[PDB]
Amino acid sequence: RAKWRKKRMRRLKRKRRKMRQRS
Amino acid sequence: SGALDVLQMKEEDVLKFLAAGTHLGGTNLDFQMEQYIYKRKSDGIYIINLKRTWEKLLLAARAIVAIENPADVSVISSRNTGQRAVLKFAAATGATPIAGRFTPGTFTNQIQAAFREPRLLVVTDPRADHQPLTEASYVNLPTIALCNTDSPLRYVDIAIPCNNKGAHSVGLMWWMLAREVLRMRGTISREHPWEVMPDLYFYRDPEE
Amino acid sequence: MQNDAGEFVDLYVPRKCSASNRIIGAKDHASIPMNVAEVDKVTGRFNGQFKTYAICGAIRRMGESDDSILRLAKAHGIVSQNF
Amino acid sequence: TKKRRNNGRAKKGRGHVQPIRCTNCARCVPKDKAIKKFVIRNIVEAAAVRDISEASVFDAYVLPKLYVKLHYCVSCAIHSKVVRNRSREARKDRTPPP
Amino acid sequence: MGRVRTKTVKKAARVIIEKYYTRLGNDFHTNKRVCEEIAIIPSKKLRNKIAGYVTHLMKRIQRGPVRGISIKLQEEERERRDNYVPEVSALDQEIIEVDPDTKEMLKLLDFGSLSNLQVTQPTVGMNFK
Amino acid sequence: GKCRGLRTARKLRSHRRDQKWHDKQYKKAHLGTALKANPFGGASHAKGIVLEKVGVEAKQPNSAIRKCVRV
Amino acid sequence: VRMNVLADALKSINNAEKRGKRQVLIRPCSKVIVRFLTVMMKHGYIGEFEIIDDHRAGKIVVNLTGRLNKCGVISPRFDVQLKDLEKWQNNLLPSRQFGFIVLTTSAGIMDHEEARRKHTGGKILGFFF
Amino acid sequence: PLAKDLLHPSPEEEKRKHKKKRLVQSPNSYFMDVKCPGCYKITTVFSHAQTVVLCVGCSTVLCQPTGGKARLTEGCSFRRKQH
Amino acid sequence: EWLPVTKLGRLVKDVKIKSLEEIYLFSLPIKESEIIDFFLGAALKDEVLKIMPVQKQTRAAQRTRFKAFVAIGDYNGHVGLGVKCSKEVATAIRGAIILAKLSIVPVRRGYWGNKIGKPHTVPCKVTGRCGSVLVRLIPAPRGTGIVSAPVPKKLLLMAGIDDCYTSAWGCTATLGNFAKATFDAISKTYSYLTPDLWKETVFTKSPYQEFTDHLVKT
RNA sequence: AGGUUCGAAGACGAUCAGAUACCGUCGUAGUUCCGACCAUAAACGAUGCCGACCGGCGAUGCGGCGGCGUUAUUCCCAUGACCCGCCGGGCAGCUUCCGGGAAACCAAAGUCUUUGGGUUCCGGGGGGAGUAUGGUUGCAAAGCUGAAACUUAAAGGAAUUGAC
RNA sequence: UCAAAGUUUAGG
Ligand SMILES: [Mg+2]
Ligand SMILES: [Mg+2]
Ligand SMILES: [Mg+2]
Ligand SMILES: [Mg+2]
Ligand SMILES: [Mg+2]
Ligand SMILES: [Mg+2]
Repeated sequence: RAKWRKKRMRRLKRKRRKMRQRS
Repeated sequence: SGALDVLQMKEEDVLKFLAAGTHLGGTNLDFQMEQYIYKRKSDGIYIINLKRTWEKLLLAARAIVAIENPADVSVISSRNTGQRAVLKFAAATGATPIAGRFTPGTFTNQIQAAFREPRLLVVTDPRADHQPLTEASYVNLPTIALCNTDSPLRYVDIAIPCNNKGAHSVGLMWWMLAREVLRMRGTISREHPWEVMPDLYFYRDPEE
Repeated sequence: MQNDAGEFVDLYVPRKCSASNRIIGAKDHASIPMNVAEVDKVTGRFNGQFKTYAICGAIRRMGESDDSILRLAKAHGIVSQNF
Repeated sequence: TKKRRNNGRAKKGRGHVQPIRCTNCARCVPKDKAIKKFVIRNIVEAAAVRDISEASVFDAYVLPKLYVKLHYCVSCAIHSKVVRNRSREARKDRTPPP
Repeated sequence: MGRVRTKTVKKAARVIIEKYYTRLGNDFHTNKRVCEEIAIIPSKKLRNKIAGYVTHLMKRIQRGPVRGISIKLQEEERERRDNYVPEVSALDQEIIEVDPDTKEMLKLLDFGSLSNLQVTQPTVGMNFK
Repeated sequence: GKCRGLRTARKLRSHRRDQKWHDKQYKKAHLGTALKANPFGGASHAKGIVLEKVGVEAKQPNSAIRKCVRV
Repeated sequence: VRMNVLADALKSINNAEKRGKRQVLIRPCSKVIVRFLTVMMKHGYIGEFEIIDDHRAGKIVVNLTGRLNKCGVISPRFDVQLKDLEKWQNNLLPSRQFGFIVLTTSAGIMDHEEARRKHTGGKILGFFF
Repeated sequence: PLAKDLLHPSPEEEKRKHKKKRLVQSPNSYFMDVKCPGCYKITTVFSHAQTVVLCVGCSTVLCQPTGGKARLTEGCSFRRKQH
Repeated sequence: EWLPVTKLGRLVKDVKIKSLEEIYLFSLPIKESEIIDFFLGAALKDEVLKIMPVQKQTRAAQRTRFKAFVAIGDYNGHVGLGVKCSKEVATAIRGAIILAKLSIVPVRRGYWGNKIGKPHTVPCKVTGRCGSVLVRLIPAPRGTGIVSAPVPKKLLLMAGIDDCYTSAWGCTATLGNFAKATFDAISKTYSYLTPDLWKETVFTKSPYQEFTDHLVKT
């Protein structure tokens, strides 16, 4: 579902923000 | 029409119109018919310029007269006022009637049993007699029609402003159209009256 | 229709609505040429010759034919001053 | 495709309406949407009406009537058959049944 | 719970009665034998069935006319009873009733004949919304 | 609608300019991108040395091995 | 807003001709309008009109005759250089036989044919056929 | 329909138009020469007064100016006849 | 043998109407396919543009029936474009030919600039469209030929239009709609009201009037 | 600051093969008020804004104008509530071969190959992707801007017959 | 005046 794929993507972006802030 | 001297109003004709009440039209005025109206009274009933009625009635005659074989003026009533009048008109005039339940495509289908290809139609109430009117636009068929205030003037080439609602006025109009197609051309004086009674043409709502 | 020589051409010359100069087509099957009879004057009584008017298929279906016809008559002195 | 000119929701000149909780599902609905029966109804009904007429003290007496405005949501309205479906033509007839 | 007559009966019955109305009557077995002579009906069952409906229309006819049939005497009777002419109603004695709006109508066309003028009716409010 | 008037030229010609990028074939041919991704550095052919014969397997509706060469 | 007057006038008379009118009333008026309409008259496309003076902009009522197919207007008023006029009339009129391109000039408002005669380019305005 | 004398419209169908949409934009209004009962000075009021019109002697009030035409004070007759 | 079951047809059979130009003039519909074949005996040739096979789904597999786009024309002022659908293609084609015949129409033709000889191209730039596919014809000078797509080229030839520049837009690929568009274009070639017309008409009798004494057949 | 109700989270009860769900019982944040952020929604008429023209019909909301009769109030006046009109501009409706449209439909989505009133924003097979990347805004959640390699012959709309 | 009912060759 589109809406949930957005949530998926916004959570995964959130994980990427978090990985990169380790450097 | 040329209400010029011979074929003018006269008192006796107007008094018949008034009795039938062909002047006393309806409540719903269509913007095409505005042309043919004096006023609206109290309550809400329009009144129909009886001169204007005459003129249009005369025109229709000159169209039916120009039809060189009378039998190829078709004449139609779908309603149960005109069915008798259109039949008596056709007898008087020498026309061909189509009284009642007009079969879709009498003017189309080469194939059909009841195939006819007339040069003119003469409708009663164009609101009800609507299938033939539309078929009169697949064949190149001009038209006469006894129109009330409401009656919309789709396809009708020459409208006669009447009280097509009341059976009396309907009958009266048919009998008038007969007189003048007879008088123009045929075996009637104009100075003398006509042997035929207008009561002949009226619909009989089961009485006896 | 004529070519530069003055010699006419073109396999016919269409009718053209009396009420709109609008050329009535080869296959406009809702058209009308309407003959309206004249009279002798002294007696009424249909007098041989006609008055004719063609109308385009469009005008009819527009619902404007009877007014237009009524207007054409009263130009040509068939009808007599409705007012 | 757009099923209805209306959008089944007689709005037009507003751009917001107060909701209504449906009197069955408890669903939320726009007020301008939502099927609405008003039900006046004799309290006692056909069965016992004569039994109670007999055994009322007050002579003659006109009973009462029970007055309820429902608010059926679409889902529930169709289920309970307050409103059936219709053919594309018969959809455009906003007179009530008699 | 079953026996309707087919179109292949109904038609034959109708067409028989049009022509031989006179021969046919109310009793069944009488016209059952009439059906044999005037019509080459193949099966005896079909004959028997046509006749049976033929009675049934005879019964109907003997009590006003039927829609889908042309009896010659009834049509002649219809012609006599729709070419009636009384002493006339479109004259409407002396004194035809008229409104001031239909009076002035006549003044525009120049008239002043025997016709009573009367209105009162204040614009009521026509139908209800 | 369109800018249409008479001293517009700039708006007109600049709007076209900005949009041309939304074309697919044009962005291919104007962002260097694809010439970078070309093994054949914008070239009609390329000489190269074979380093393994590799069977490729065809896409479903056809079944067949396609015998390619790793260059 | 009411940005170009000519362009709505011609559009008004083209809409009228389309629905089969006999006369048509174009509201804000101008020299240019009256000069354009007169050009259309000189080649028999529209009949004799008249220009009602209110003590303001003015109005104009124009009697048609169903000869006028389309009467349009080219915004912007591009500046045609007589060389370029051939191209225009190729991609603007329907044929090399009838139709006109009315362009205003030093010499005055006129159709292209008068401008070619007078050997005078100038700004385009519109076209009719 | 299909034919209307736009330049010669009848007065029954010019009064039933808007003050701007008439062939020549006119006004719908008038000045009136208001009498009143006691003070003999005849004022000259405008139909749509908007001011509360006090007399020339300044005893009475003539018009209570509403939204539309102004409301004249009971016994206060008046005449259009001008222009 | 032809037993005409129309009024018009009876006249044509009695050699009363001398040309189908007379039938066109009064917009009297040609109903009977014999009239047209009689008047255009020879010259009239039928070219089957395409046979599109349609189909539609039954519980029992699918019904498939064919559709024959026939054009017809004298290469000399008259063209038709009949369509007919039948369960077997020859029947569709026979019916298609008859339907083309019933809708042949008189194409106007024009000159380009200098108005000399016989008209060869189209009059004004007429167009005609149908269901997306728009066809624009453009009058073109002598010896150009018909600069056009296959379908119109075949119909325009049949009309008898030696020279024409053409445009189209839309799903030209729908052969039927593309033929039907090109047909509407050359239909309109007469109904463009040029100054060449403008002259106030005459008005004549129409065969139904003229021969009403013959039609009451004696 | 407040916390009745409901109620994400959570906890049990059920239902189910499983149910971390739908049903039931609780219940935190929130749900409310005040004071600061946030700037997005199917924020939809999925329809930019101003300007013109182009068919009917009845209705309704505001203002104005005109009209015979009602209710009345008290005896007229002023009324206000009805009644029948017209005007201006509102929300909408039905209606038609206006004319469009791939259509469903739209008096606008019309006046477009007979193409030009003005002007803004904006799209260019489907995916990758509103991703990465920088820049920027935010306390944050996020927002604005915004690619590419690589992939792929279709994806999509409307409508028809079937089957379900 | 609403229990539960998931799936369906690679082999044309
Ligand atoms: Mg909203
Ligand atoms: Mg729960
Ligand atoms: Mg958004
Ligand atoms: Mg659009
Ligand atoms: Mg364009
Ligand atoms: Mg893309």
